[PDB]
Amino acid sequence: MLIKVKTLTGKEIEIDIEPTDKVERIKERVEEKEGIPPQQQRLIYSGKQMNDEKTAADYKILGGSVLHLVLALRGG
Amino acid sequence: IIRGNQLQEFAAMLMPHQKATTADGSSILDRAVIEHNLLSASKLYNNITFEELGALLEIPAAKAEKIASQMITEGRMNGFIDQIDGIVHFETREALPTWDKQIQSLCFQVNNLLEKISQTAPEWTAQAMEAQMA
Amino acid sequence: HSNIMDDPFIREHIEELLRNIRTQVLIKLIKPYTRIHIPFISKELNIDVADVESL
Amino acid sequence: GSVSVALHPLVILNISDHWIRMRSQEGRPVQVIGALIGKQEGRNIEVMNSFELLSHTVEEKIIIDKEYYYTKEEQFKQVFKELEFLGWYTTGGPPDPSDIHVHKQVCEIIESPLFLKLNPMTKHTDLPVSVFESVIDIINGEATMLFAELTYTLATEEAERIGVDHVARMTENSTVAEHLIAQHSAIKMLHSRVKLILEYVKASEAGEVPFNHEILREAYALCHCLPVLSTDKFKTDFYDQCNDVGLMAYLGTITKTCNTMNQFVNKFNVLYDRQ
Amino acid sequence: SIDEIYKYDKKQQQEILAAKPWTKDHHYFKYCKISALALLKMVMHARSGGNLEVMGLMLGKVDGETMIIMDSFALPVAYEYMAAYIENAKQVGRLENAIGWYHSHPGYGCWLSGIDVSTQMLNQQFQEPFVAVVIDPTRTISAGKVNLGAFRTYPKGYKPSEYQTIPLNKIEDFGVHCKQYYALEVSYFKSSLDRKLLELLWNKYWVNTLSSSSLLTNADYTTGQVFDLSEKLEQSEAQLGDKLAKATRDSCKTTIEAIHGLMSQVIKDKLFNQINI
Ligand SMILES: CC(C)n1nc(C(F)F)cc1C(=O)Nc1ccc([C@H]2[C@@H](O)CCCc3cncn32)c(-c2ccccc2)c1
Ligand SMILES: [Zn+2]
Repeated sequence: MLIKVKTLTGKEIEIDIEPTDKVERIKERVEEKEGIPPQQQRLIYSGKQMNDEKTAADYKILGGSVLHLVLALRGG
Repeated sequence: IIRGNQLQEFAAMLMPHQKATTADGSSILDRAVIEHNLLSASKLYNNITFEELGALLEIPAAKAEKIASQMITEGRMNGFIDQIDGIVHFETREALPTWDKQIQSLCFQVNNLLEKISQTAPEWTAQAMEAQMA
Repeated sequence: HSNIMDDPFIREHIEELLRNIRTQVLIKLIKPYTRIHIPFISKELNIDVADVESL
Repeated sequence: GSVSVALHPLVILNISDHWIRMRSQEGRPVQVIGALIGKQEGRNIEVMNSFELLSHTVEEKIIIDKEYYYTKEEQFKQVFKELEFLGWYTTGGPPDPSDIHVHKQVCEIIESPLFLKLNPMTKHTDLPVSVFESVIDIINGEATMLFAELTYTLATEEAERIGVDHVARMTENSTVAEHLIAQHSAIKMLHSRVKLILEYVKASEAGEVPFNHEILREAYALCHCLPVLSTDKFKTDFYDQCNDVGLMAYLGTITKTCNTMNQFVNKFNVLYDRQ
Repeated sequence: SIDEIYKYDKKQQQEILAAKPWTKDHHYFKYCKISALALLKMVMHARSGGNLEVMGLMLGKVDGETMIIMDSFALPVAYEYMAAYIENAKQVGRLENAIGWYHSHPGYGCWLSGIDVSTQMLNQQFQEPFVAVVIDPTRTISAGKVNLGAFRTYPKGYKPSEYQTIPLNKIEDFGVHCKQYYALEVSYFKSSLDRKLLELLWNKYWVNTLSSSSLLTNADYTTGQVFDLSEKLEQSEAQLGDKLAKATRDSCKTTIEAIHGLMSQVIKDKLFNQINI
């Protein structure tokens, strides 16, 4: 519903979504928060990188899951 | 250094094609053994003359220098040849680096001798150093 | 001699050869030496002592 | 070696940093539990980099939180290809029954576990002796296994040696003193070793200890080797080095004098000639 | 008791992170305090790759103008493995977060490459406290001293030498990307107490110290230092007609190192050569 994404340094951002929202929507929300392009940014939950095609059905938290943001260069 | 007194037996089990001559009166067997002797002698010598190199490896002077220069230019052997005085210089130590390694060997002898004292008399050794500093 | 040094396209360039190969032999021969004898070089290069100095 | 245990200096620093971080975090010193890994070659220990393995220390009992260690196993396997679990470390004095219980828990994971007990509260000169590991004594009835201390070695690589030297006192107390204290300590320990060897020689001469024909022969060889490099080429090289350092000092005393003269003329130009 | 570097104060860290004092002034960070464990693990990983290149993250905090580093963990490598291993920072129980990344230059000096400066620009842009460490394994092994590489970069579109040993190849990359980053003064901190007590294992060596073979181990380092000092002094002279103070300091340190080596050699000669004459 309303999740928090933390960077490596520890900066926390609180972004609000809906259960049917996509991971591209997550990246766009982070873009509107700071300005990170979606292709230069990686999202991790439970130590596993999210795939870019699944609509957060197994990421059901209902209580603001903590996401991990990792900056990466374009295309590696 | 392998002499001729321990090579006659080895020629017995050699295959017949391995006893061929290299158009110089020397078989294949006693061609890689003079190269081996030359490389091994580079570790026991800092510099050797042509005459004494041939008095130890046979083949006195015609090909003793030729083999020495042939091993070099190929990376097989380190050294340089001064043809005017007929001396092959193998490898020399720069004094100061030798001083450090000789000091290290001296300190290692102290440590090794220390273990021997403790092994023989563990009771006498233990009480020794504690009162020594105080 | 009648198969190599016949046409002018190879005879003219035979002078450039027999000198490059001699140069390569000379370079390798003097590699492990700090002081070498010029007459000693001449016997290996199969040329005159004066020609060794010019080379 | 008789027992083939080789500890690395990085492990000791790891345990010290762990203990200090926990002590600062929780205010008071607290017992910590770890996990030593390394390379085993049949009869070799060779401990290396250790990781946290926090587990639990609840009340008086240690719970089996080794699932976290299981997750850490594949993590450390990604950066350490040739490294495997060997044992665990702790902070305290003599072994305790709680240590026995934790060791029993650890033997479930591995067949040959060690037990390091780095003591941070020690106030005696020689270093706390690392690991008290055991082959486990079995008697009729209860196992009641104890720990049979065996010796350890401090084998270290070149990078570890350079790092340890950098952390140690090397270059308010001036650089001359810091550079000279290291030499003073090294010469002091060498002098102690030589003095104890001389004491053994004197004891053998008087008759306190039995006459060992080989120790005195080695001592005679050591005495004969004492004048190291006394050649004329060594003296020439040493004097060349001394002259080079003297010139390098002259070039730089000149620089300092030039700097001070520049400061003096800067102060002089604003005091007498006001232009 | 000093210490006080530990005991991570969460409230102060959040306050200093929310204040963001380095946004106003670009030259805020000037001092980098690497820990003993940080150096040990960094150098071990750097040498555990030989001529190959290694890279990992380094954890720490920020206090005023200084950046303190308490720990550092290696990485498996660009693929998913590195990103999966990054979760270690928040998986373990540790309050130090992450402060930067370290990466080795095996034989290519200590400078920052173009890709390196671009990654540092990105990291600083979206993760405000970040520093890059560019230590060199081959140089510390050969010369016996550790060379540091704290090389925080400048922001994009902003305008405002030491280890110049790269002979031919990569010196071109050095020249183009030279004003895009500024070095940080590295000042090591020892926690004292436990680690100061346990540093007696260095005294256990006692043989590499007694036979150090200095003044030839790092002869190339001293020649490079003198080569840098030459145009440092030329720049001081050109400005004069305070760079002169910096040149004098560099000359003093180089001369002090040379005299320390000579003192060690003299002590060794008195200890060993002047016995049984
Ligand atoms: C901190 C890490 C995760 N990171 N974050 C971001 C940023 F985009 F977020 C970006 C990065 C990141 O891995 N960068 C990077 C870039 C370049 C190299 C190599 C590259 O040029 C190839 C030539 C050698 C070289 C000399 N100097 C940097 N390199 C490396 C790298 C260094 C050592 C081992 C493996 C890789 C890492
Ligand atoms: Zn780089």
